[PDB]
Amino acid sequence: LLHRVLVAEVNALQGMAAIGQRPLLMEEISTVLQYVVGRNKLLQCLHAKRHALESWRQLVEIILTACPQDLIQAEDRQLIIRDILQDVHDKILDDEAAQELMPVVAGAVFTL
Amino acid sequence: EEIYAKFVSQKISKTRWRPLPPGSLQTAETFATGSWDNEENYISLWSIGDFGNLDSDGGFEGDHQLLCDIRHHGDVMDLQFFDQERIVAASSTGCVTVFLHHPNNQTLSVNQQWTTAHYHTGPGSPSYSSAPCTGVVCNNPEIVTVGEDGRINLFRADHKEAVRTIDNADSSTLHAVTFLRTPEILTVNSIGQLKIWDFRQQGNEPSQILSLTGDRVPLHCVDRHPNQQHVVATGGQDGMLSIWDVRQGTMPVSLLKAHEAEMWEVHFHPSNPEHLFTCSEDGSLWHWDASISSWLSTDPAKDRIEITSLLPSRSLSVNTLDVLGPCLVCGTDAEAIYVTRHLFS
Amino acid sequence: HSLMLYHEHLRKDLPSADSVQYRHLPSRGITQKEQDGLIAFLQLTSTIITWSENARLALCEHPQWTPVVVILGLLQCSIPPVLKAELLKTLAAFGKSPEIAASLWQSLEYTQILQTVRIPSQRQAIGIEVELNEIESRCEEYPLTRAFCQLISTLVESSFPSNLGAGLRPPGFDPYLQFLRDSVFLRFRTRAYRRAAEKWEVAEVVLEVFYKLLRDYEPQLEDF
Amino acid sequence: TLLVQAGLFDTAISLCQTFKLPLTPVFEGLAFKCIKLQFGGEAAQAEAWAWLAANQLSSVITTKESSATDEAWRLLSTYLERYKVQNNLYHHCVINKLLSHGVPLPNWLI
Repeated sequence: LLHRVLVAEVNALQGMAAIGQRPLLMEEISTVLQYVVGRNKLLQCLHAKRHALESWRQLVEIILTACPQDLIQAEDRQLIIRDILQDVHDKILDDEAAQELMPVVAGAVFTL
Repeated sequence: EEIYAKFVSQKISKTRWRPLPPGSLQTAETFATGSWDNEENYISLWSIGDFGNLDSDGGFEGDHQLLCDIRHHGDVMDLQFFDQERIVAASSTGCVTVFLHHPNNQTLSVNQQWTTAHYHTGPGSPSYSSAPCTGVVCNNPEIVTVGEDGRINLFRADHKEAVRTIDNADSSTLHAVTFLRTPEILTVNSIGQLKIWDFRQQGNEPSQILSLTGDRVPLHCVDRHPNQQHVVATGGQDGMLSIWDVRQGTMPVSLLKAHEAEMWEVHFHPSNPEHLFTCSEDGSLWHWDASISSWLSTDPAKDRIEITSLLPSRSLSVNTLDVLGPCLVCGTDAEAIYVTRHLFS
Repeated sequence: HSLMLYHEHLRKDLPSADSVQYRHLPSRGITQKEQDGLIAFLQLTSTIITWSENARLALCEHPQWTPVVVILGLLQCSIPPVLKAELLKTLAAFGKSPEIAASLWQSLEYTQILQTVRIPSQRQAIGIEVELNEIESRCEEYPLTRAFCQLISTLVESSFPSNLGAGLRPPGFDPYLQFLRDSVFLRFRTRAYRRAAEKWEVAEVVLEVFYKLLRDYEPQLEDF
Repeated sequence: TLLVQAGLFDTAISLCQTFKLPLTPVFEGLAFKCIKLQFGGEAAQAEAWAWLAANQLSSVITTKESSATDEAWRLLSTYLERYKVQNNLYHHCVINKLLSHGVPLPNWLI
């Protein structure tokens, strides 16, 4: 749709000058479309990382809320939660870390 | 579904549907009929009654309503629409008449008339004798007709005279006629032959002849497949149905028994032409389904034609039928008409 | 020059009506040796222009060969439907270049090889709507209509002018779709066929045109 | 005929002037480039500047409403006003070339 719309304007520009600039207008349409393919990869990656973290959080919280207390003892259950908390924190205390994950991460740290 | 019979207190020789507007989505709403063997014969326009409704006071408005009439002269031997307001009819008087409907008035009128289109001759004076005009076929703005005089005429809906006449195209009666192509027609006769004529040829003699083998079965009716200009169907004096490919010798390709009598009309379905319909002096009306085009198989014990009597009884003679979309109509000597809105339910 | 000479001769024996008496045999009909030689050269031409862009342009541009006008002119003449089919295939290979196609659409509409402009006094149609129903539907073989469907099948992908037929009729495509739908397609199961395969060879080249016409059309509010 | 196909029309006219040749193919071929433009998508309008700039139109400032289709009509008008000595043949040629392609005649050409 974006390609159809930008090409429609590069048809609507009725002039001298536009019809000398038309190659460069199609070339700048090519960089805009490549950036938008990048934007579409970014949104699908930020979905997939977050959907995986939500699936992982769902698995951890069933191990904690629904499995019997006589299948993970009072010390190993504590070590597992102490270690999971420290690993779940560092991946969000690093400054490259995607902010879309923070509502899942704090949502896990609360249950932990 | 069930079939809505109506007495009209005249014998019906012919029935025809009003042609639908090209690219409409209507069913066949209106039909025309012609009558025979009265003290007074007529041509009439009818609507199909609406079986879908009752209003508060409980009246049955579902009758096949008469829109308008006009009186004829002679018997209505054959009948066809010419456009969406005009009709053409033949006569026992040898007359051919074009009529016009008036939707703003609900009346019929004459539009043009050829009072001496068909006539028998005699030795040396123009005291002509009446020859029944037997069949009519239209190719607007052009028209063709046949009769007991063995004459073929070509007429026009802008011209008063004949455009061409061919006297004695047979020494016997010619019964029916159809267009293979716009200058090229086919006729049937008292001998059991199909004669083909080209109005481009400057002689009066036939361009081709077909027949049965030797023994004479008069051929009363003819039609030609809507999307095969070479496939023809004819009906006999015996109740046989003959399918022909006019390119492949002198004989029919397929020969079927359809009635215990004289078969008065045969028609291919105008949109579904692997379907066929026939009526007769045996008092029955039939549908035929066959879905090479199945009509041209030389072994109907391998390839199918599956065959249905549309009337639940035998009446006095069924002279005529017409079929348009899901609608079918027929006309009889029992002073009656039969109609359905649906043939596929 | 041979195509121009056949056009020049065939268009001159035309039957002036008053001449009703004993003609001899017209010793000006193309014999099979020239027909099958013209078919071989049309098929050579059609292969060359099917591939080379340069060879479509540098034949259509030629002011003394003018091949589109000569070929459409021969298609109006009483030549056999097989020679008309290889002439139509030569146009179907020319019509790949969109400059050729845009001029060919106007030239087809002007030459009435399908009659889009049906006159109110006229009984017989003219063009391929007669030749299909009055020649191919006698032979039980369909080379002319299949070559016409193939001509339209190129000329949809090089596109059609929106003003096609303007001033002569309402503008647009549907008169060609009426022929392909209501005279070819709805009539492909009725017809008889000497080639039991050609019942399907006709179905391929019509459903291809309908597929292209629905592939590239996107609905807009003006359609309504 | 080659210069006319390239669209080098004023050098084709200069060659017709050094060899007495008729300008009729120049007027028909320029009209046929105008017909290709009048039904032309935007590539045929990008193609047009490259031959319009060869026909020395350098005295027109590029106002931003100047359609390539109509500088070709303007060049054809200028040639039909520049070459007056035989002007029947060159109007007859251009109009026959437009009408054989169904193109309505410009208000200035009539």
